[PDB]
Amino acid sequence: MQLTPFLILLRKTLEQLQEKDTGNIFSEPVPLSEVPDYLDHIKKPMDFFTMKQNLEAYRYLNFDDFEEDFNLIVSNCLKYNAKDTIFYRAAVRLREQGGAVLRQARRQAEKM
Ligand SMILES: CC(=O)c1c(C)[nH]c(-c2csc(N3CCNCC3)n2)c1CCC(C)C
Repeated sequence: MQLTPFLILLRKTLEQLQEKDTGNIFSEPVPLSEVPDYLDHIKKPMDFFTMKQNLEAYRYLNFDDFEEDFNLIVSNCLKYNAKDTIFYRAAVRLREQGGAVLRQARRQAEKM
């Protein structure tokens, strides 16, 4: 397919995913200065600002590479935070609500 419509769709999809993060807790990198142990078990931090940078740097050329980074946002938060926290439940909610956004976008991408 053609590059420009695909990037437009990824931009729209990323905005829809960010809208599901109502607390904006995934909008910028986890502040490593305030979480010194974050990287002890988190191999690759991810957040929506970094995703936007990657999108605009042409790093996402298929849907699965975009979805992989979204899945890291979720999985990193589930891994670091205890189950009884707001952050763990926020990642569950984002997995569910964002999963629906992504399925719809992939169906748009497949019609291109
Ligand atoms: C660990 C985690 O999954 C996180 C996610 C998804 N977002 C953020 C976040 C955004 S801003 C911020 N601040 C600024 C105010 N002081 C506290 C740290 N933390 C975290 C770290 C939370 C930890 C400190 C309990």
